[PDB]
Amino acid sequence: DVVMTQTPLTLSITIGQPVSISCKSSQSLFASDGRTYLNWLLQRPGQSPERLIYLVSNLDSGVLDRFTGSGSGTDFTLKISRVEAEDLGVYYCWQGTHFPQTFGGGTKLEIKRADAAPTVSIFPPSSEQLTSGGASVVCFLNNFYPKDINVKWKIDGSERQNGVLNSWTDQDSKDSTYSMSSTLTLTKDEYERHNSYTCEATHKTSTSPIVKSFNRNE
Amino acid sequence: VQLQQSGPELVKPGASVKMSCKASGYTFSTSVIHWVKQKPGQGLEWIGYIFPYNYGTQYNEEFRGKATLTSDKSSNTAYMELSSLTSEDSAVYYCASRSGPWGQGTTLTVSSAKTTAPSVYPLAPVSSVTLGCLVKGYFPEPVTLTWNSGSLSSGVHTFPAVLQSDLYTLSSSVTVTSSTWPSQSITCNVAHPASSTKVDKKIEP
Ligand SMILES: O=C(O)c1ccccc1-c1c2ccc(=O)cc-2oc2cc(O)ccc12
Repeated sequence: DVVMTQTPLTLSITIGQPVSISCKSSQSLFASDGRTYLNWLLQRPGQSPERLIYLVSNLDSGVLDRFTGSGSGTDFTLKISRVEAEDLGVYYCWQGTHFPQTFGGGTKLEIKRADAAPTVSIFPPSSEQLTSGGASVVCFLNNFYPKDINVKWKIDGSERQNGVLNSWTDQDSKDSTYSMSSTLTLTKDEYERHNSYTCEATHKTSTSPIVKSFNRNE
Repeated sequence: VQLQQSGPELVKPGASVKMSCKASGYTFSTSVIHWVKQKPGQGLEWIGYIFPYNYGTQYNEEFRGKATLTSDKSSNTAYMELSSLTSEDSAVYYCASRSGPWGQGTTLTVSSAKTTAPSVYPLAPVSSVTLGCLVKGYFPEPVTLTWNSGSLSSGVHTFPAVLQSDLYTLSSSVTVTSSTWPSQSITCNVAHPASSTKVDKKIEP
């Protein structure tokens, strides 16, 4: 099988700057018919891939002219003249000269924006969940930049690591930010044995944590 | 031109599944259709392709005895049958046209586990007010989440699910102005296909 090696692994770029993604094949993509079968795909967050370029340099319909594709033989290049927020995602090269057809490992394109602080929100177990005998405490850390963040759950002055279920989003195009959600699952009883519930966010934007709390008995 | 794939499927190990990929009356009858596999958080793997008129196929050797590619010229539909299903077959499957379009994907869950209906809870808070919706204990993936049937989409962050332990759970946040809520009504709308459940939960102060 033809091994398709993509470089760089990740790329963080400011809006309006140029982007260059490399694809190198283990064998020549120059086919017996004189044609070169190399495609470029972009996978946007929560979406199926979409082809941007086909046969080394042709642009697919609706693909903005800032996208350019070039190369020959074993070396290929995808270029963005001046990047846009809607360009974020994973870039994959696709070869069809040899069988089986193979793809590159991917290149993650992350947009650079001004550092934003998370909007922290805390939510106690709903009355309905408490009726069914369950107890989940939800905490949203919304629209932050950069991605690296730490969510510490404090209960009555002490850290809690068990029952914690964290989930992140991929960078949004609409504002170049990341969002996250944390859930602390306890039994109705464990929940009823404690009072103070804290959601601390440790980021670069502030010194130091962004603390959201509530008292169960209030 | 666009490719519409069949809905998600949960199948027990050892059994077999058949997926469909349908395009507009033009493109499919002249263009090659590829089938690609993608496991969550992973890259792409080519399964094989099928030619339009001649019904000629080509397979990746790894899928020789797993996949079978067929096409119905009359209905502009390509199919992929996977056999003797294993947990390793749990992934997203796409069809991709040589002439450009890709399908939305079809999620396949290979599990012994049983179909569980999701518990939906309204998350009421203790310039702008953030509201929430919790979707706890459901199987398999996926679920569909909208706010106020769809009239709310701008200030919404829907989060991916997490596995613990049978059983998946996900959440969504809606940030509207202090004046919008609770003066006007804001309801959460959740839907699970497998359990045939459609839930609507009003966020109350
Ligand atoms: O569709 C494919 O087989 C394919 C896969 C990877 C790269 C290019 C192609 C591709 C071809 C590959 C082999 C071949 O013999 C003919 C191909 O024709 C194409 C035509 C396109 O419009 C657009 C793309 C192709």
